[PDB]
Amino acid sequence: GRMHSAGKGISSSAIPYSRNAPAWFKLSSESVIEQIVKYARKGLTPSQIGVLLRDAHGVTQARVITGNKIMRILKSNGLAPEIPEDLYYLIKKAVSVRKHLERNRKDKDAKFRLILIESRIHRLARYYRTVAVLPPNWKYESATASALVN
Amino acid sequence: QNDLELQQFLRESHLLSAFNNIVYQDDQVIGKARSRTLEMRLNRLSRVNGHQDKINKLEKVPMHIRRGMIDKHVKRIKKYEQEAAEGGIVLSKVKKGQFRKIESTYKKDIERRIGGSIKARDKEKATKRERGLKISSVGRSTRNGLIVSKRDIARIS
Amino acid sequence: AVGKNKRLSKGKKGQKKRVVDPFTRKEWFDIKAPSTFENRNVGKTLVNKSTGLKSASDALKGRVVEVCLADLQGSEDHSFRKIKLRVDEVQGKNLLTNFHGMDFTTDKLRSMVRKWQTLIEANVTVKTSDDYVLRIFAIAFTRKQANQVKRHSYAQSSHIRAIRKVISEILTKEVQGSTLAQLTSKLIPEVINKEIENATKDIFPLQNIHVRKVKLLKQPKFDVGALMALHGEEKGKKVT
Amino acid sequence: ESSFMTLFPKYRESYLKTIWNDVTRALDKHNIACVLDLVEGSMTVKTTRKTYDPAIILKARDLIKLLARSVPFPQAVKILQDDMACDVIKIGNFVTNKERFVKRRQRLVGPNGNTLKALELLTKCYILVQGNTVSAMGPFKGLKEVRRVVEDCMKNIHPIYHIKELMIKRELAKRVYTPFPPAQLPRKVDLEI
RNA sequence: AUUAAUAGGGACGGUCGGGGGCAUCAGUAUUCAAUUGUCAGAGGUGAAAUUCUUGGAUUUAUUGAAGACUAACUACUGCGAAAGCAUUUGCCAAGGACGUUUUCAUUAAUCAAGAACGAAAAACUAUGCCGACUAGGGAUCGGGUGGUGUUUUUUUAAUGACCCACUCGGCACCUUACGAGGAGUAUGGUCGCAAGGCUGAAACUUAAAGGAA
Repeated sequence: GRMHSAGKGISSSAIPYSRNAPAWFKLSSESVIEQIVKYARKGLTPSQIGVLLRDAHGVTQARVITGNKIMRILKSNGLAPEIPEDLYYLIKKAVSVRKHLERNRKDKDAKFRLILIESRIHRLARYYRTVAVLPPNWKYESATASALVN
Repeated sequence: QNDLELQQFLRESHLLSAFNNIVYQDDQVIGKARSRTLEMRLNRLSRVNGHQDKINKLEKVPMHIRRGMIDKHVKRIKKYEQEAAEGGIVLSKVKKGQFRKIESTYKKDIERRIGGSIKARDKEKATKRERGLKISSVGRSTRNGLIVSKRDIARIS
Repeated sequence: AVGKNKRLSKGKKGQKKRVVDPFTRKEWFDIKAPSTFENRNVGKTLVNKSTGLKSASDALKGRVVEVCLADLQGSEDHSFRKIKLRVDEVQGKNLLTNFHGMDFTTDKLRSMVRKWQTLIEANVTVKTSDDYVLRIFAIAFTRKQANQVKRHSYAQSSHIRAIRKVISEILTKEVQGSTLAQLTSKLIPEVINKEIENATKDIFPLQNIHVRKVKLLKQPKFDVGALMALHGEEKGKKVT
Repeated sequence: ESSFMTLFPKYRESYLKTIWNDVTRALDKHNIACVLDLVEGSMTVKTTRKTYDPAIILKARDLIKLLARSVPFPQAVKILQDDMACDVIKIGNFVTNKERFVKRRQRLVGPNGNTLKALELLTKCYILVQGNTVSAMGPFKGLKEVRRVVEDCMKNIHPIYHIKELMIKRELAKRVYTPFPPAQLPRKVDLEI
């Protein structure tokens, strides 16, 4: 796909073939699960939960070791977010840039980058509203998101 | 451009340097500069209205001689182009068939026995490549396939 | 307007009878260089009046002379460098100069500049212990190893910025740890640039390294005891 | 005593290692010693103890300048003569649009090289367009003419005008803003939502 | 209560750039001035002239200010959506690629309309078949992995350069495989043009003055 830009990059994490446990893993599913909800109570996003659990404790993937993906484990534990993390990071990016512009009124490139970021925000919000994970009247607006961050 | 003599002097700039190593004027010019440049003007004036073979026929040189000449010459052209391209010097451009014209070819007069370029490769390139025999005459072939219009589906339903 | 065709201008209307004989009225003063140098003796300079002892002294306080480090320092390679010496004391047919600045020469700069390699330029403003304010410019070109096959050796700008910050640190710690004679004696035999090379060989090996230019900007209140001490008062002889 | 040094790149290293013996016999005709460094890539000219032309040290300096600017050796020794000087003309800072700049440089060289060659004949010079520097050689009046025409070619006068002018001269001499962008038009689907 | 696309996002990681914003710092020249010398010319040009000069121009010396620009390094290049961008050190955000046994799960591709950004005396001999498209080849810039020795240095700070094998992705160049009127002449027409009595001097044989001889 690759809009907005000029690169055609393919740099992804390729998932290994077999959907079974590694032969050396020796922990227990509930131990991993309580670890995950511990990290959630610390307050980390699922991306970071996975990268901590891969780095330190030696988990390949939650769906590999435990029976389920991370945020359904979260929802089984009542740890759901308001708005999903990629939307959240996008909105943070857009409003942060907006503050930067309000400071520096003569940034044509930042104006252009704001337009591109909000374009992504509209597309993503439309899909989320389509599948109905957001309220159908969810409106991304400047001061609304600004006070959401504030 | 509508002038007749500046632009003539621009065109035989090279011969004059070559054969008088000023006398651009055509009534003090002398010697092989006079001879060759007259051959030049006559060829241009006749070239706009004569037929391509008879306006530039080549003198007859046997095969291994002419192939040898063109080979040695192309090595000299590429040496020139390499030396300039390295120690970056601009060079005038040539339509990629044609042999680039340099001071050695103006001196040796090697164009009368080499030609402008290899005519067989010229003609064979300027032909257009031949299409197949064409078959399925109902729709348009796209990247996706045969798009077959509703009107045509109607007319042969 | 020399010749007979050349017309008069406003020009040659009221002239001056040149009678004064300036090179009768003038006077010759010998100058001399500080003690950090080998060939101390150099140069004789003129003073536009003799009949001012103090007026003559004013002219010779004003002066600035500059000279090739070769003949200043014995080694008869004109070592492509200049020392500006400033005259700031007078005593009896002797001017007691002092260091004023330094430069390379443009032919030496052309002699180092090369095409497939980048140059690095640092320019740090510092203060000596004698409260002089200096601006030192240091130059260095990157080089290819004793091994390469690639045809050109360019430095990635991380390496350039770390080299520029390193050069800055060595210059400012060395000259703030100097006094001005201590500097001059450091600068003469080129020991700073060995310090630079030995401290930057861990980044991206440079070849051609120099202290290009030194600019003086500030001097303190003048110091007779210090200057005459740096070079190293007298009975008359009884006209009757 | 005095000496001048310059540096050359490796293609000129192979060529120079051929032509060097003619350089040392020409400069020793003028009494100037010289040395080539393939180790560092430099060329050095020194006066010797038996020389007496203090101008020839400057001219021979400029000889090695030309040879490492890749002007061949016959045109080098024409710098060694007396009424010839070389010149480097800067053309880097005349326009910003790079397409426009390349077009104007190629306007100076012209079809088959004709305008460059015709200036070469009418001014007795030897011109070499490189990159951003047009390096010419020739008698001083030739250099006056070249500087005028190359400069106004990089500005917007056609060199063919300056060629016509030179030819005639020679004949006669014989005689609101906001940064915050507007909103986005909604899609039909999200309107239905 | 599906798979995790050499489909798309998003996170993280170390980087990379002459991408942008405000701020800073530096460079020689040029212009202006103060101060200093010396003496009559300087500048400019096919040749000169206008112009500046015995209240000292040009020239030399020490300094000061002022606005611009960022040399040589500068390309076989780099970054940018395009116009475009070049000394330092900060700061503010943003970005591509690469790495990844992270995360979401079709969130998508091309676009008429519509919105953002877009110096603007200019232009003036260039020109290449294309395509949904097969293998390559040499150098190049950015990241990653192995091998390996030299450059490197050793308990306190950077553990970076080069050579080689691959390998993703870039601006490129060199090779390949298959494929859908012009030029000229004539012209009892129409319109437009167009001629000469030496002038003076024409109702006057008409003077003076010339022009030819």
